[PDB]
Order: sequence, then structure tokens, then C-alpha cells
Amino acid sequence: HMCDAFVGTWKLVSSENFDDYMKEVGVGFATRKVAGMAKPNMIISVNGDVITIKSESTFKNTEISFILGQEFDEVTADDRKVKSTITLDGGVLVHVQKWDGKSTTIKRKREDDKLVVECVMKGVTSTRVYERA
Ligand SMILES: O=c1cc(CSCc2ccc(Cl)cc2)[nH]c(=S)[nH]1
Repeated sequence: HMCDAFVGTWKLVSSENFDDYMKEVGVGFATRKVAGMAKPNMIISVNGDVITIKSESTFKNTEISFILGQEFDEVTADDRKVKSTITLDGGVLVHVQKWDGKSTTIKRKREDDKLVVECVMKGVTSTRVYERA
């Protein structure tokens, strides 16, 4: 029942500062423009200890499956090949991605009826708000 309140199908409804986050990560111009337009659905499910997070959009469909605390290699939507570890910290899913000596952290939390995604790269934060689909 760890992640019960995350399970379901969620649709992006707002984004702030995502272009600056993508710049800080190193995403190139064309990918930033097309990725910034996307209105993904995020589909979260749990089966035993395995959590699956799917993102589906007109830009790029992604899927990760993982066990909390157990590192996994991930190909991001912008085509980085990263090493990821996701943990639960005080009810927040904390997702750290490492690549090329760099690191970014994505936090996913339930706030009221929303799922709030905070993406941080150094000093730059983007907030993406999802509602139930
Ligand atoms: O599941 C998720 C994860 C995130 C983390 S940044 C992903 C991402 C990265 C690069 C590009 Cl070009 C587009 C997208 N943001 C939302 S909204 N949902």
C-alpha cells in the first residue's frame, strides 16, 4: 500500500520553468521546443514491490519499472542514458538520475487532488502539476 495515493492515470495541467530546467540539464533547442509543448499523461501502477511509471505524450512515450532503493539504468525522454534510484522519503517519491558526472532530482508528491512533480537541476526548479485523468 506504499504508493496507493500515487496509483492511477494523471494528466498534465500546468508547468512552470520547464524550459529553464531543460536548459540546465543540457537539452537542445529543438527537443526543448517540442517537449515543452507536450501534455503527457503519467500512468502509475504497483504490482508487489515493483512500481511502474509510464509517460505518454505526443513527444515520446517512456516507461520505467523499479524497486525502491534499487538502482536501474533509464533512457530519458531527451535521450540521456542515466543511472536512476528512486526512494520514498516521508511520503514523497524521490528520483535521482546520474549521468556524465551530473545529477538531477525529480520529486513526485500528492498535494490535495493533484500530483505535483518538482524537477531540480542545480539552482533551477520546474514544477509540473498533474490532475486525475
Ligand atoms: O514522469 C515525469 C518526469 C518529469 C521529469 S523531466 C522528464 C523529461 C525530461 C526531458 C524532456 Cl526533453 C522531457 C521530459 N517531468 C514530468 S512532467 N513527468
